[PDB]
Amino acid sequence: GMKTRLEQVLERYLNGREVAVWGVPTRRLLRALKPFKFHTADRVDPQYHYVVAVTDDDLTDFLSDEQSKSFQYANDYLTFDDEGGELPFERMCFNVPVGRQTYFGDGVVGACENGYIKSIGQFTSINGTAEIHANHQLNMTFVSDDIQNFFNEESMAVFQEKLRKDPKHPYAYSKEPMTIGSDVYIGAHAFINASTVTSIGDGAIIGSGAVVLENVPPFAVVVGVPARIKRYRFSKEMIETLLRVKWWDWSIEEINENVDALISPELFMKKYG
Amino acid sequence: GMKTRLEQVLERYLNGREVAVWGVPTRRLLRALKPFKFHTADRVDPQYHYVVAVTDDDLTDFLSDEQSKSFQYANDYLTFDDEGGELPFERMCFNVPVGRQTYFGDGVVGACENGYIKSIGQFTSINGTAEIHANHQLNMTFVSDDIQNFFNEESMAVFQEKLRKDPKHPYAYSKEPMTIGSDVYIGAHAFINASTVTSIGDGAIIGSGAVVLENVPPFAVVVGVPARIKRYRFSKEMIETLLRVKWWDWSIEEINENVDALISPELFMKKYG
Amino acid sequence: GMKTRLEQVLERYLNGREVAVWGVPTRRLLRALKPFKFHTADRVDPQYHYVVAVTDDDLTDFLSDEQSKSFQYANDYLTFDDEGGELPFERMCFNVPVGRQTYFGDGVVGACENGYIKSIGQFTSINGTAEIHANHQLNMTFVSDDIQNFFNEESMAVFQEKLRKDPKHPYAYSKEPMTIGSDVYIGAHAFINASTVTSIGDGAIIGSGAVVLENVPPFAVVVGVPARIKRYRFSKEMIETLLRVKWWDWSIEEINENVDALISPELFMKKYG
Ligand SMILES: NC[C@@H]1O[C@H](O[C@H]2[C@@H](O)[C@H](O[C@@H]3[C@@H](O)[C@H](N)C[C@H](N)[C@H]3O[C@H]3O[C@H](CN)[C@@H](O)[C@H](O)[C@H]3N)O[C@@H]2CO)[C@H](N)[C@@H](O)[C@@H]1O
Ligand SMILES: NC[C@@H]1O[C@H](O[C@H]2[C@@H](O)[C@H](O[C@@H]3[C@@H](O)[C@H](N)C[C@H](N)[C@H]3O[C@H]3O[C@H](CN)[C@@H](O)[C@H](O)[C@H]3N)O[C@@H]2CO)[C@H](N)[C@@H](O)[C@@H]1O
Ligand SMILES: NC[C@@H]1O[C@H](O[C@H]2[C@@H](O)[C@H](O[C@@H]3[C@@H](O)[C@H](N)C[C@H](N)[C@H]3O[C@H]3O[C@H](CN)[C@@H](O)[C@H](O)[C@H]3N)O[C@@H]2CO)[C@H](N)[C@@H](O)[C@@H]1O
Repeated sequence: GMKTRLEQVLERYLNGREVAVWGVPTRRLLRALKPFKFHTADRVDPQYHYVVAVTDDDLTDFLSDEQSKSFQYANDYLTFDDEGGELPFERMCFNVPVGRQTYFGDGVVGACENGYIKSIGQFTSINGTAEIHANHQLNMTFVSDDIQNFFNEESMAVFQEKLRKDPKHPYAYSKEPMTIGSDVYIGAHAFINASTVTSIGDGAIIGSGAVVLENVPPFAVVVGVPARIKRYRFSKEMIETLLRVKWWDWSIEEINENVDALISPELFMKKYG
Repeated sequence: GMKTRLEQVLERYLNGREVAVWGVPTRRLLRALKPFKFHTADRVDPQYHYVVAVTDDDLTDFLSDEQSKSFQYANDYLTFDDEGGELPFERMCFNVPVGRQTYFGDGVVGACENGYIKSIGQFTSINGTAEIHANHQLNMTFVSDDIQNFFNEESMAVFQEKLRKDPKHPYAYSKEPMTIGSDVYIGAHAFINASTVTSIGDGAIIGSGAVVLENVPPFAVVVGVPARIKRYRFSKEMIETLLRVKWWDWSIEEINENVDALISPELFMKKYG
Repeated sequence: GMKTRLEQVLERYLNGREVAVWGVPTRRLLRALKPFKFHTADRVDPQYHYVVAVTDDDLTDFLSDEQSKSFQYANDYLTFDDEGGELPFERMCFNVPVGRQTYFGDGVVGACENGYIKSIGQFTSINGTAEIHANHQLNMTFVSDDIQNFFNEESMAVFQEKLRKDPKHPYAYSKEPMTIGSDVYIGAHAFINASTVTSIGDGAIIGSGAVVLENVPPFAVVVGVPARIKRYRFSKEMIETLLRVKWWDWSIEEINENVDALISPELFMKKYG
């Protein structure tokens, strides 16, 4: 096993408090909360309770309740069914590190569990609808994957070592897990092909509906099906500066002391050129 | 707060009856039903009970039950988790008016809550899969939105007034909310860009998968990514007639007395040309 | 009524055992399990219990539990909310036969209930995100379908027989239900138009995001919006051999005795040319 998003938060911030469950629990959540005292949330006080909304619909009910004016996000509450949500600290998602202020949808965390990704960067914004799938094998008479359920030991072996010896890397085998940089935007209905992409450059923008079939260089704004660059983010000199200064690894104080360097693209250039 | 779809229906049609809950309640639903007598649905009689299916899967179970032969849609039953469903009367959806016989999916109601839309017309058919998102800011060194969580008062102010002064209207700021006309069809996997669209013309057809990036004139059938017209609905003289006669604002009696004007496009033209 | 996926499995494999419910039941599931003894799963033994995970999230919890090491898929457990999941035997899905090792998502089973499909083949792999919708009527002044809710008997009749007399087959009327062959791959965000497609050839590959608007001949690899062939699977002589040998109708013993005929495309050709 390994820790879920909620478990990681509770480790940090629960601080011996009781867990006030806001919503109908699921068996998975009840396994998580088994070591703690917990109860169906009634009257709640952040000094004594940490509130776990089960679903995002359960969260909206809580935040509409006057009782939640005192609760601070992450420190005092969290949604349980939200493994790919943003956090103010670096977290883990099935041995995939993801930085701060970084969210994604069920498709991506799904890809994380499969191991299609090695890391997601900082301040990265991925739409819920986006999907990341590998490709099936093209070298054989079949493309069905679940035919593998019918194979014995002997058929499994001969099938499983033909996949390992493949250039086009089916099922994301034989390749490095994908790497998604910081300050990336991925739009709705998008697709990144895990069998052929190894890295998405920092600050790259994927237009919505676009279908990425190969690595996107840093700051390449890409649309259309498949994905070709229509515009770059900034000048190539500005690109190479951002990759050394690494403002996304900054502290919070460094963000609020160099605000207007971030707000103005070329005001930044004077300071870190 | 403001009234949900269910609350609006119950106001109209509950008429002092008890609410028979068909399904496992959610905390959000239980907040809604708090003022009324309600119970886990067992034997139900529309003379005494109004049946609220919690989920759409709960609804199918009810409609398969022989007990539901006597219940009429809206008047006697409704799904709770169905904020974007059709209704025989004009309704509200987060201060967004939507006409009669008009449905949409979770993406659109999501856009409604954000305020990306000003109104949805009558007899409008929007696929569940469709999504409506704004664009992030392109004028800065970053595109991440949730970096805003790290800003203090002072950083928030300088960041928030640069957005207000923007031509491309990021986050749907500084622009009129979108307006969706009557008799519109939007297909599956579609996308309308809330940062750049202000109005979708009445009777416009969005082909599925199409990505609308700018206003669609009335009756423009549009496909492809992005969205360009491949065909118009009717002749331009027929277009300008429909915009004055406004058959979608008709009564029910006017629909059933002028049936074959609606069924035949050019039979309509003789009456209202 | 007709039998769901779970009911069909339980008929085959329950064998007088008790149903151990792993998760929060739904009213629909509780209707299914009404004839059997069943209980909230605690300590479970496949000799005495069949475990029904309600949701797929409930399933992952079960499979992470050490108690599930003894349970075999289908024979001893199954997800309830998974009507379009793979099975080792041919099954039914709303009078739509689907072969072995064949899965699809909520869109397709949705299309099945509508009757847009006549059969799904063997070893067919359809992404969850794929959608299958018919087209609305284009012959009239309106495209809204739910305006039909406002029609009386008389308006319904004149409206319903104009649809039956249509070349473009709106609402999948007047046409054969769609047929999906064996060994088909359909990718994410895809769309097959039920109003214009009658058959997808065996072994056809639909690239993800592609929008199929007309029949795909066997083994045509198709991408882009709309869907045009960029490559065929195998040589046209190999195509016509696979359609007679029909390896997807094989037994399991025939799969494991002719493994390397399936793994190697042209090694197959020597045996069955
Ligand atoms: N507020 C509407 C809510 O949105 C939900 O999720 C969708 C979307 O809104 C939601 O928004 C995501 C959240 O996830 C995540 N927790 C924080 C992130 N900043 C936010 O960002 C997203 O929505 C922001 C609106 N602040 C937009 O500014 C931003 O453009 C967009 N990327 O992510 C989903 C993407 O598709 C549900 N769709 C809807 O039912 C619900 O009501
Ligand atoms: N009947 C199948 C059901 O469909 C559900 O939702 C999908 C679709 O079917 C459903 O259908 C919508 C409903 O929403 C809404 N309440 C009324 C509207 N007339 C209807 O319309 C939609 O389905 C009609 C089939 N009358 C089609 O005639 C019409 O082309 C299509 N726009 O909207 C969703 C769009 O994607 C679930 N996908 C599936 O699980 C369920 O079983
Ligand atoms: N393992 C991740 C899980 O995936 C889920 O569903 C998605 C996907 O993964 C899932 O996978 C389907 C299953 O359905 C179905 N029961 C068996 C089938 N062999 C499998 O196949 C799919 O995932 C396989 C990963 N073996 C891939 O090898 C294969 O390329 C892909 N078609 O189908 C969905 C397609 O979109 C959820 N998205 C996620 O929450 C969950 O955690």
